[PDB]
Amino acid sequence: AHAPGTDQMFYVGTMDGWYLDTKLNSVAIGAHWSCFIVLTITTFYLGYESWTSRGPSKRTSFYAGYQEEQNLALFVNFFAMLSYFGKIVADTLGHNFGDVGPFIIGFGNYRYADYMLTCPMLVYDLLYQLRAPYRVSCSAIIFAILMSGVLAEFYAEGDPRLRNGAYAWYGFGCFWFIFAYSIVMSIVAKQYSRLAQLAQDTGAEHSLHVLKFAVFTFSMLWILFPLVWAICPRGFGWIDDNWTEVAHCVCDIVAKSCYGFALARFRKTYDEELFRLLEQLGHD
Amino acid sequence: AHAPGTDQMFYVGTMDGWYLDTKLNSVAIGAHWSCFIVLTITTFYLGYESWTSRGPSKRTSFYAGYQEEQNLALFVNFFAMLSYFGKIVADTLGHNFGDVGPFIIGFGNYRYADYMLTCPMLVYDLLYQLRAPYRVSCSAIIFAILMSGVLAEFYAEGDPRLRNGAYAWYGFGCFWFIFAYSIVMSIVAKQYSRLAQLAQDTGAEHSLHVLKFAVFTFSMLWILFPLVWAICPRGFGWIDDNWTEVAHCVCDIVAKSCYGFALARFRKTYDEELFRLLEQLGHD
Amino acid sequence: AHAPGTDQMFYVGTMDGWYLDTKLNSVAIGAHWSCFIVLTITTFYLGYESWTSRGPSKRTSFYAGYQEEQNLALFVNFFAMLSYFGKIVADTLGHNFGDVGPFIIGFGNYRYADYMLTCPMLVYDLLYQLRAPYRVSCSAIIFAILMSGVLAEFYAEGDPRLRNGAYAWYGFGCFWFIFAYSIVMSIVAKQYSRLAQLAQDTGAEHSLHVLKFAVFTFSMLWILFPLVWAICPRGFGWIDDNWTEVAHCVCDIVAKSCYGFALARFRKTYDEELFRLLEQLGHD
Ligand SMILES: CCCCCCCC/C=C/CCCCCCCC(=O)OC[C@H](COP(=O)(O)OCCN)OC(=O)CCCCCCC/C=C/CCCCCCCC
Ligand SMILES: CCCCCCCC/C=C/CCCCCCCC(=O)OC[C@H](COP(=O)(O)OCCN)OC(=O)CCCCCCC/C=C/CCCCCCCC
Ligand SMILES: CCCCCCCC/C=C/CCCCCCCC(=O)OC[C@H](COP(=O)(O)OCCN)OC(=O)CCCCCCC/C=C/CCCCCCCC
Ligand SMILES: *C/C=C(C)/C=C/C=C(C)/C=C/C1=C(C)CCCC1(C)C
Ligand SMILES: *C/C=C(C)/C=C/C=C(C)/C=C/C1=C(C)CCCC1(C)C
Ligand SMILES: *C/C=C(C)/C=C/C=C(C)/C=C/C1=C(C)CCCC1(C)C
Repeated sequence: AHAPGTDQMFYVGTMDGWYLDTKLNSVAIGAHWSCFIVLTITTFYLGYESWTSRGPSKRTSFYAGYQEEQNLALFVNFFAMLSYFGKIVADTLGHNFGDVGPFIIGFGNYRYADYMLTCPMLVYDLLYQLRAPYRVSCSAIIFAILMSGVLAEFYAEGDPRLRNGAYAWYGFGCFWFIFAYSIVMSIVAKQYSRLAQLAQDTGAEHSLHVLKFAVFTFSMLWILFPLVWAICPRGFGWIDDNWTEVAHCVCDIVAKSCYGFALARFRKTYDEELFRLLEQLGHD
Repeated sequence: AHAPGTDQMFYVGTMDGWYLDTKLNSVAIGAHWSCFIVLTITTFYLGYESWTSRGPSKRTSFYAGYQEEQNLALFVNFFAMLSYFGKIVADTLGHNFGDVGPFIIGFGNYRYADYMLTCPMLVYDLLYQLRAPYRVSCSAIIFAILMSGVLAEFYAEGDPRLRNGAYAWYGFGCFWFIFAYSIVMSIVAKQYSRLAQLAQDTGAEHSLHVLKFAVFTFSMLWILFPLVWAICPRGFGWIDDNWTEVAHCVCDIVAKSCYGFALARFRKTYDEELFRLLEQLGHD
Repeated sequence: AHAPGTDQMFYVGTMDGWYLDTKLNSVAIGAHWSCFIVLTITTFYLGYESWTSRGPSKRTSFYAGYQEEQNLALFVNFFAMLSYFGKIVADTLGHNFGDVGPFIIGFGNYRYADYMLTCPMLVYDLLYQLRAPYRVSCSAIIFAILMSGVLAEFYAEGDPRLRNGAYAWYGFGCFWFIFAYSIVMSIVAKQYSRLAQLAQDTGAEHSLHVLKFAVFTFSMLWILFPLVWAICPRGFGWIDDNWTEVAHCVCDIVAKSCYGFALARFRKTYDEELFRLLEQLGHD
């Protein structure tokens, strides 16, 4: 695209950049391959869990087929796998894939466009395990934060005259992220405190450790993405574009595959009394 | 973009127009600033209402955290605020923002693309307060009407050879809007008649006035947008592009901030018997 | 759009191709007109059914207004009608409409972008009539399959250097479609077997034939779209672009209008005992 006063052309948001050669090296391609393999393995594992999912009473046959929120995490990983498959295809074809081509929500050709579909599901899935309030609200504010990140990505890669819009959108997203982070931390802490005080001398002591570790760790590790934005060339630039892909791949692996495996480990050890305590949680 | 037979270039739907200088004057920028400030204030007020929201019985602590439909209106305003923040950013950067750049649903860089996310929520939120039937259907038809408006906006700003497509899409949207308008008016009138005949000699006479005023006024004031389309340069052209932004800002302010404040005023005066009458409404 | 090493320009995903003259003949325009007329007639018929919809007991007045899943099929046809109206407009204006212009989900300017909104609703609506499990999962995997088809359409129409990406995306979609097809066939067969063994000596023998024919026929006829992709120029090329539009129009007519008419025929002959058997289906 052309801009007034400059002879340089900008390929962000155009199909002209879609036909350009790739700018990545072997490290980024290897990171994409590793992330795709991990996501595929986790997707198959969660699908096998969903197929052979007896309930907490181990009596219902297709428990996940009727209570489909249990499949929610699986959905995330599945879509994540899709968002990486195209990257692999681009890496095999050798054409440019970063912030170029059509804008589709749920596809990873833009930096935070793929996260729009999966992150609200991640937040709702995490808040459900404690029967926490304000679940759809957190999902909506996370969707807004990701949209702000996408607009910042658009502003950063275009005309240098409009570079300051990226900082404004980043500040907007960071303000609302700090708000949502504080709300989520408070709600999760309160719900876990009530669950711990409801399960005294019950026998669910072993099954509480996995749930606590999962919810606290994978709710605290959501601050890595703003830090990656800060240290990548969008911010200070302490790392280059090739190591930003590796950081993003590691972040997705930790945030999705490990979280799904932790939920799968928790689901095979809890039973009826912990389930009824969880039901009692979301009523007072 | 290039068109056959003409040397002129069209910037609608391209990133070339994103880098162009802004075409607005001080009046439109002031209108955008006023709308953004009003939406931000209303969003904070509704968020404070949602945090400190005791139920109709004034016993449940996080009532809005579990019955999250009460937060629905808040969501609208929040997203509306986002749709104006970018406008402010453009006004601060001085680049063109109208019908240019990427097409994202929920962002206001296109005329009716931001309304796609929030208007169905507005319609469902308004129909819920009377426990009215046909709620998702009205939301879907409003989404279709907004999509028709977006296509008309695409056709109007492009090649003059294709100008008549805007009129066709406007006629499609107006036909379905007249249908939906009649259906909504009939349903709301019937539901309010039943509510009025259910609350004889109950004491909810004062609390009924606010609900009646809110639902009737903010369901009747939805016809302003087609009239603005008719009088703007898309239609007869009695006003210019700079005064169309002011009209749109006033329309959003009235349709969203006043409606949210009216719901907040209604929610703090109704109590258990009006709530159980509302519950009885949506059963026969 | 420009590509390195070639002087040829590619109009896929650009507004430059939106202003080009149409490439269709009278056959494709007639097919579009016929499909639009059929979809409009079916939409009006289903809307009249929804308005005058007494329940299975023939006592509830606005049964479809409160149980709105019954309107789901109607929604599909309505949106399908929208996706064809624009085509008609293009055919009346004479400008190019295939894989050009803005990318909007739910609009038919791209080959499988309109199906994204309606196909998951079709799958959920079909699985609900048997109270089958795994309804949202099938809808999500169908959405992913349609996204893969859209990416294949993008790769096929662009630079010949990137032609092999279309085959990769087609293989991805076909793999997941075979998986989903097998799952849906197994679930539907099991649910219908249980329904048949629950209705012995009941009198619902006549009302079972319509439901069986509808579900089996319109779940089996979903394999036509991959075959059309195989035989069109995207694959072997046994037919041209003008006869691909006719095949797609016939496929939409059969998959949507006939299915909606079959559901309308089934709904006016079943009564309370079949409804309670259907309720008992989705519990064990
Ligand atoms: C502006 C964006 C804001 C986004 C806010 C929301 C973010 C995403 C929220 C995800 C919501 C959860 C999706 C899945 C819900 C599934 C609920 C469910 O199946 O529970 C079971 C429940 C009841 O059980 P029965 O079937 O009766 O079984 C009884 C016999 N044992 O089943 C149902 O009734 C299902 C009815 C449909 C529920 C609504 C599903 C809507 C899904 C929308 C898409 C979800 C992802 C959206 C992502 C948004 C990205 C922009
Ligand atoms: C093609 C587009 C058509 C659009 C049609 C729909 C337009 C938007 C409709 C908005 C639907 C309402 C969204 C919010 C629903 C929230 C429901 C809810 O929370 O009610 C509470 C309810 C039950 O209460 P419990 O949590 O058990 O508490 C018991 C202890 N007291 O909670 C739930 O079960 C929530 C389950 C998830 C509900 C589904 C939410 C899906 C939201 C989808 C996005 C909504 C906006 C979509 C905009 C569309 C723009 C294209
Ligand atoms: C990533 C994409 C994955 C897509 C996965 C989902 C695909 C689409 C699934 C469609 C879900 C069904 C949509 C319609 C649900 C309507 C449910 C309903 O109305 O049931 C009635 C039910 C209960 O009855 P009452 O009103 O109490 O009446 C009592 C007095 N008799 O009413 C409700 O509570 C409605 C609450 C809202 C339900 C949630 C609706 C959300 C709709 C989201 C959009 C649906 C299409 C999405 C298409 C996706 C394309 C990307
Ligand atoms: C699987 C992916 C996950 C959990 C992604 C989470 C992403 C975020 C929390 C992103 C946050 C952002 C901001 C707070 C500011 C603006 C830019 C973002 C998108 C990096
Ligand atoms: C907060 C915004 C609201 C309530 C917007 C409402 C908008 C409409 C009712 C728009 C209607 C249109 C038509 C009926 C015809 C075609 C164009 C539109 C988009 C102006
Ligand atoms: C009303 C429209 C319907 C029911 C459409 C159904 C479409 C499909 C089942 C499409 C499937 C595809 C594949 C399996 C592979 C890749 C390309 C598609 C989109 C043709």
